[PDB]
Amino acid sequence: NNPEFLQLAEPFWKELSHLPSLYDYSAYRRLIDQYGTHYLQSGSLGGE
Amino acid sequence: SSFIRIHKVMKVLNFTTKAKDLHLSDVFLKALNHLPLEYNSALYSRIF
Amino acid sequence: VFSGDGKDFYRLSGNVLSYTFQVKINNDFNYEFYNSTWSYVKHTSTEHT
Amino acid sequence: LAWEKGSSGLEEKTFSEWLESVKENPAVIDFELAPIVDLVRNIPCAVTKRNNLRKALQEYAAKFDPCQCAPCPNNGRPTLSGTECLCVCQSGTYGENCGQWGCWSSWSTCDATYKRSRTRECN
Amino acid sequence: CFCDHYAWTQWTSCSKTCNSGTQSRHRQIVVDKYYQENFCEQICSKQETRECNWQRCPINCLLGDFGPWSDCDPCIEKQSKVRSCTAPLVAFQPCIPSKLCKIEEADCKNKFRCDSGRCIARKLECNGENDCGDNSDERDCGRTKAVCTRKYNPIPSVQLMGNGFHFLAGEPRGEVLDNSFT
Amino acid sequence: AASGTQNNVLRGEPFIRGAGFISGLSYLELDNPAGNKRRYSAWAESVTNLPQVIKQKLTPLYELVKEVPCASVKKLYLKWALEEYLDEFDPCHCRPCQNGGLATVEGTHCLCHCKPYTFGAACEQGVLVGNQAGGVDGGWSCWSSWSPCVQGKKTRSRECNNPPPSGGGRSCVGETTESTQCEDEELEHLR
Ligand SMILES: *[C@@H]1O[C@H](CO)[C@@H](O[C@@H]2O[C@H](CO)[C@@H](O)[C@H](O)[C@H]2NC(C)=O)[C@H](O)[C@H]1NC(C)=O
Repeated sequence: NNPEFLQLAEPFWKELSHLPSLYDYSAYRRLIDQYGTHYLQSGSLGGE
Repeated sequence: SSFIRIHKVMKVLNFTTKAKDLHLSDVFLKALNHLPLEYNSALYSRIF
Repeated sequence: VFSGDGKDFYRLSGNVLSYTFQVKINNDFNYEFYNSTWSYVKHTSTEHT
Repeated sequence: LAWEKGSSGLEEKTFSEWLESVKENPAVIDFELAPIVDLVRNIPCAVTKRNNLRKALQEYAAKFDPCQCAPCPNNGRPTLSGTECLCVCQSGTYGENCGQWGCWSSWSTCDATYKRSRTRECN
Repeated sequence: CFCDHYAWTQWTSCSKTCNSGTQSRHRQIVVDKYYQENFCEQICSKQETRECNWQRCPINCLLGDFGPWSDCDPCIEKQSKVRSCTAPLVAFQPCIPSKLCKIEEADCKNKFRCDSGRCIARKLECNGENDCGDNSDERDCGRTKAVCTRKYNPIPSVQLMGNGFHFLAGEPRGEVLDNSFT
Repeated sequence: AASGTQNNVLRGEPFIRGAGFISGLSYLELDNPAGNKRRYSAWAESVTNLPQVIKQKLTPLYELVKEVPCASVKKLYLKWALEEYLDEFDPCHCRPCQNGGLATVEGTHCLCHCKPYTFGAACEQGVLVGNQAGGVDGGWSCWSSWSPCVQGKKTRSRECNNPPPSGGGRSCVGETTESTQCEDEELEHLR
């Protein structure tokens, strides 16, 4: 279930809290690089 | 030259859900309580 | 969650909405076989006396 | 069995093992349906949010319909999942993208009587 | 005969982009002595045709402009904004609620209230079975009545009998009904 | 005079993705093209006993910002940062690769991921076997300057560019222009 109070991870929540209030692309770039661009919505675990 | 194909289906055990007094799950009833009182198509489409 | 294609029992979570035990698998086979051959023979003879 | 399919020759040895495996774990094939709005019955305010859910389902069906998706090559049934339309391939068809009802019409003006109509086309 | 003496030409361009394509190649046949003196005409294929880009032409996912802001009276100050792809379908933002949460009450009247929110009958309490889902009913039961003599295994593939079905998506849904409650 | 030339350039690169049982079917390659049946069943069981997380569906990551200090402001700024990240290293900047190669951006360097049965600097050598229809497909150009928010709409208007459809392939699929509602500090940042 995507819409809920999903328990965030310690590093993810910590980095999101350490983000500055004012728009700063520096930390935003590093967080996007470390954590990615998208999260899981649906999909099986089919092999290949 | 040749080519053959087959298809088969299995009629394995039935399933019959009880008509009334069905016991809902934890996460469903939890999400079903966060719904707004006033009508809101957007937030209602989420649980859909 | 009961035993599905695994051990005796697993444990789900509140954040996870579903665990499913339906089996589906796809396969493919595209075999190709070629073999060419060449055989040319030429002979000539000329004798004059 | 899926791996042995490369040399099938109408094999039947592993068929019994596959039958046993399906007996151990089947998959949903056929089923009857019923509206999910009838499942919310034991909440504090049942009727209110039940009618709200019925209205939400009506508006969602008005928003998303299988007719919106493009047709399929060979009698396929297109399904809408998110923002993409996938064709359900029937027996005898393959590929990544493999009569059907059309889109509903707009709700006519509410007449003097209760009677209000909506029409779908089998095109 | 040696049909490979006249090598196949390169496959031509696909006849159409996405709908349906046709491409063909032909033998580079020259009428020499080897061709006529070996009956190479009647036995060697002179063309090979195959399809290309057999998929469909899916239209581009086209969304619409946003609609007017919707008034909010929920217990959580969030407002909806719906529009008709990679952009989100509906994006919700914090709202300015003219009225906060209300109509708060206890759902259970003649039954037991589990701390997780589930409302089960009081008969299901102190029976040696987790009925609330978080072992709330059997928290501090001094004595329990054995409802089943021996621990039995559950039905296989029983969770698939509780999942919801989204008719539009072709993949039924996540879990909605509980199949562990007895 | 007798002259003879022999050349047997046979190669392979299986993609088998169970951690331990990977080596078996992949190393069975020597003189055994077809994989063993029992080894295949063992690998199937192993890959059942260990996940294969690939083949996913995605959703915007910035939506997970729900209950944090300065939640909505950080969410909007992460939206802007994700847009800037997406359009800063979009592979559109990279030049088109030969033989239908696919280009990527790793930092500040373009890498032409070669199609199967190809290699080289820009996927130019190794044209022995194509096994496809052929041609040169189309590629979308880089997004132009963003709209000045006259009425909220967008004016990126992605158009064709230096890699046009020439070898008879299909054009680049996608919209021509985009349109949305400009933020303008998101209605002065939510009232
Ligand atoms: C190459 O040509 C041969 C024809 O001689 C094809 O298969 C042969 O089949 C006979 C049948 O008894 C075997 O004795 C030979 O050993 C086979 N050839 C070889 C090279 O083993 C074969 O399919 C053709 N194509 C290839 C080898 O790729």
